[PDB]
Amino acid sequence: QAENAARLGRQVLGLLPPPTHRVSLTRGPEFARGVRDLLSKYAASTRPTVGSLHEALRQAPFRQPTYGDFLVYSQTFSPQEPLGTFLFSFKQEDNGSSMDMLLTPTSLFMLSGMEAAKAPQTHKVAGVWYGSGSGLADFIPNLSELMDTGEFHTLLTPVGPMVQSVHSTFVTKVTSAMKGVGLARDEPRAHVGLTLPCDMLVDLDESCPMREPAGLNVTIYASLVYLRVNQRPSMALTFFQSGKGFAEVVAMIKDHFTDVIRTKYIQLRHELYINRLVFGAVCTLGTVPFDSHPVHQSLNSLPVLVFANFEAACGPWTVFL
Amino acid sequence: IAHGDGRRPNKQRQYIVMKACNKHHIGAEIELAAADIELLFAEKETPLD
Amino acid sequence: FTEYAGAIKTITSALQFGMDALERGLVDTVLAVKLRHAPPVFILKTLGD
Amino acid sequence: ALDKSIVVNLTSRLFADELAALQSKIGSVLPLGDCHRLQNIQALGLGCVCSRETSPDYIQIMQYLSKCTLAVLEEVRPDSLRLTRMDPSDNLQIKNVYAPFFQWDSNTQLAVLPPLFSRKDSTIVLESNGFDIVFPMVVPQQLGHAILQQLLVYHIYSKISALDLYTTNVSFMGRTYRLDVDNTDPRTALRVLDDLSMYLCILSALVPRGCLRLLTALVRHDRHPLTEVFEGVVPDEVTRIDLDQLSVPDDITRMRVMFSYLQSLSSIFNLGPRLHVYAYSAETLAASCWYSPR
Repeated sequence: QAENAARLGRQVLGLLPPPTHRVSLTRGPEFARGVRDLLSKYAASTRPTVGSLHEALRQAPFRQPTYGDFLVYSQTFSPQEPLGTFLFSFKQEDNGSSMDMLLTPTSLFMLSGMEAAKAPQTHKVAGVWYGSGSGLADFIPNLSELMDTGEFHTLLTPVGPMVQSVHSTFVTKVTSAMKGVGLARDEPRAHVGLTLPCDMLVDLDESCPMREPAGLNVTIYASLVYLRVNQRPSMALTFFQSGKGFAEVVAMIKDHFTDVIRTKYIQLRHELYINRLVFGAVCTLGTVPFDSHPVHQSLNSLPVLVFANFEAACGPWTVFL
Repeated sequence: IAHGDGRRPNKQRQYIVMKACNKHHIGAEIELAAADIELLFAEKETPLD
Repeated sequence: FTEYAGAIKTITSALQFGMDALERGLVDTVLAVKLRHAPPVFILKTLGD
Repeated sequence: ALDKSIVVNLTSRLFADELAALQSKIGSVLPLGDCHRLQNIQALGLGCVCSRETSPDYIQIMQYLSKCTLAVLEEVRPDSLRLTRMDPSDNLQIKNVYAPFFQWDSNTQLAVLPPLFSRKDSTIVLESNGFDIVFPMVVPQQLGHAILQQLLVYHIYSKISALDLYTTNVSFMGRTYRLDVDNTDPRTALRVLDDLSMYLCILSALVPRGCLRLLTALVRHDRHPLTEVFEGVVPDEVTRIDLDQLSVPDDITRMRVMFSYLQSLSSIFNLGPRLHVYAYSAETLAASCWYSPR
């Protein structure tokens, strides 16, 4: 039975942070032999083999993300998910000991209440994960007034993708990911990527070409737009995929939402409320490495993109207009 | 091939090709005369049979 | 064991691919050196006389 | 761990003329297009967007500069250029040979700008290969802003003309300089001005009334060192808006929106990728810094 305990002697002492490089001076120049991962040009031969390069593969960078542990009502977080969705932590007031509220982008489409033609795919899918929209509106009574003065983009803190979720009847545990690549729980040695519905994502770089430079980086941006439909305030969340840098995309997002700016601001020739002037916000959901192909999927149908090698790095909310 | 111009390198590439078996069916009829079958199974007991 | 030893086969066949995509680099560039210094017949022939 | 090295193949032996300028700038930052070891020379220059016969537009060139990766030279061999790479976030040596010289120190901040003073000085042409190479300029962040401040003002006052001492001169403590404007395409420098007309007239609608009444109490008698812009006379407009009575909870809703739109003016006055220098040697002209992400 100690052979099972001898396994934890191997794995725990094998998996540690690397210790500090500290060698006493009386030993001499032995410390230069203790520097291996800074060496990055390994010698090759006529016929190289793994036994020639098993030392070369042994140095690897130090990557460990920081997880988030959320305790959620089983009503808000729909019990079946594709295990890689994006999340949000909505926060109003600590009323309970530990109860937390989490919003998938299919769920935030239900609290929005926009027309069907803006997102013609997810409206059927998000209509069967939930009720008619009052199952989630009972928890936030201020959804009329949080849209008027425009405080809703100040109450969302972007979290990242899922990792694990153990589901019970009343209480659902959600294990999320921050800082980067979350380790997959059920499949060993796998990595959970970030999945978006194809309807919500709006690509930005698209050309005939009719040339743009390459890079290492492309940054997914979140967006959230205050608007009015049926003379009732409602929100609209879209995503962006671009590597243009922050100085361009703010001008590019204005060209996407041109009509939404125009149809709203016809109203304020009559009534000019300073609380109404706030329009939208843009966060930074973290970087994606270049030339990774987003792979289409199909779920139930619902087409869902996927991003391998996603890493998360949350940012502030800045008010664009 | 590794190039010296530089356009982008080319990673390792493989292919997995599916094949299958075509089956076939074959038939050819054999007629027998009902008069010829009838005299076969009875016992011969005369020099004519 | 057969997952381990089936993983050491992949990485060698990725790395035998590494050297033998560079031996094509010789046969490319040496042939590319010749063609930079190879004028055609009709230019060089009357200069031969 | 990670390696960083770009060695550039080149199809012709360089002359001793053009090698002497490249030997002069052995520590320098130039952007390039792709992320590989081997690379053609047609990506090394910044001049794929800024050529001679093409009229350059320095906003679009600066817009170009945030996309690309940045690289530092190591050696100049007479056939192959050899460079090292900059990735966020990595500490690295940087050495300023940049010709309109400014002085740095430890704990300073930087930025990368297109050449805005002397193109002929800061670009060398390669007659052997026929393709020219354009070097950007590294600037501390105060003058990194203050040159872009003047160039936005300039395209405002060239359109009204459809003289030069007020529009083309970037001011700084101790020195004045000349911007290089002979051929500028204003159309990418005017879309930035098109968004400035959006933000600035919204900020003229939600103006706090008490902070207008503060200047009516200030600039008439109370003269301060940094209020010499008004020269002692109130503008005619400010007397018109202050007819209403003051109340606190009007301005509480206003000043938060005044606050929230000045968050947006980061996005229109952005520089390139920034460089936070922690240690700078003086007599060696070397430095050390970590490259920031865009």
